[PDB]
Amino acid sequence: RKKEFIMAELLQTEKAYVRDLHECLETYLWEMTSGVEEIPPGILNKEHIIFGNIQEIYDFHNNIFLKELEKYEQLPEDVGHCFVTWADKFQMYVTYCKNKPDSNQLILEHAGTFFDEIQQRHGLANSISSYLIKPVQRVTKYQLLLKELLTCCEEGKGELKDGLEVMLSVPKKANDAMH
Amino acid sequence: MQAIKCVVVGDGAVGKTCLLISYTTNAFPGEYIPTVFDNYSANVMVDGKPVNLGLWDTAGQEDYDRLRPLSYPQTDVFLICFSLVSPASFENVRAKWYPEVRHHCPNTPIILVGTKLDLRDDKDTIEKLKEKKLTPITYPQGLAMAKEIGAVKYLECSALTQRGLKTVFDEAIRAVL
Ligand SMILES: Cc1cc(NC(=O)Nc2cnn(CC(=O)NC3CC3)c2)no1
Repeated sequence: RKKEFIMAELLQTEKAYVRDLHECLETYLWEMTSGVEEIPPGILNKEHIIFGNIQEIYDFHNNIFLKELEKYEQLPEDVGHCFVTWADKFQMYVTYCKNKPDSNQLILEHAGTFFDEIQQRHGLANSISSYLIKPVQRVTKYQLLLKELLTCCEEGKGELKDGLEVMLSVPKKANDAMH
Repeated sequence: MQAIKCVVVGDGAVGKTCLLISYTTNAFPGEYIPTVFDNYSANVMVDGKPVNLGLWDTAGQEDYDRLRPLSYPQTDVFLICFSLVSPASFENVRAKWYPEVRHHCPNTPIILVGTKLDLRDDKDTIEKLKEKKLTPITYPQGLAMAKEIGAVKYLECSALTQRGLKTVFDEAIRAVL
């Protein structure tokens, strides 16, 4: 029962995370790239500083990682293996975290109400800032979920220990990469 | 209408995720305590002045000293939390939380929140603490901590019973207006 609630949350929160990044890319990013709206000289052609590699993180989750987590739905005790298989893809969270400070100042110093206007226009409860923290939040949440499964899975749970190792190793490497 | 960013900081032992879920759903989640609370906004009226309240969790980032501050900029108010039945969590207000919150957001209102009020009068909890030569954190300890960190308020609450919980968030808003 507990291993089933945790797996269900893992999957449901993975879907919301893909939906959230998608929302971010097709509103806040799409306005900057469109050429449908007037763009503060301050941020112009600096979408790569603002959004960092979030495109590639979305692609990972949306192309691969949600499809693979789904396959482990009836195999919660094994799901640590999903993280092992895809450990390299998670290295993009290191790039993303390094860049986030630069992203945030740029938006303060140079974007005025550009994104606030798009937020109002599109009807979004989440600010561009609320969206841009999510990759940081998500990469530090996987280790919580894996620990929860470790509290309620048998000695058949080195198909968790090595998952958790990976998902402790990524956020520390991302942490240790900050200036 | 006024937007308010509220970040919730403190040890794993506070039950940050559970606090925010029990606040936003008007219920202790009981069966299963979810590990994920996603960034949240909701219109509330405070002193008859409607406000858009934003709540961000930080659960999972307790070991990443350089990742946590990524949420800090442009925060209107911090809840700095400890569990009333974790002396360690209480000391970490002084040792860990207040320093990094001051370092990055010097002029931002802090509410000091003691969580798990329902466990301060619980025999098993009390006894478990006595075995480590400890007691729960009492009211004057929180007041004295609040003063020391420049907290605008010290408040005690239970996610379980909902006691003091709504007041915590009312006061977070009041500390900004
Ligand atoms: C915030 C806030 C208040 C609150 N109160 C809360 O969680 N109370 C509660 C009731 N029964 N348990 C299980 C438990 O921990 N039992 C003892 C360790 C053996 C916990 N939680 O978050």
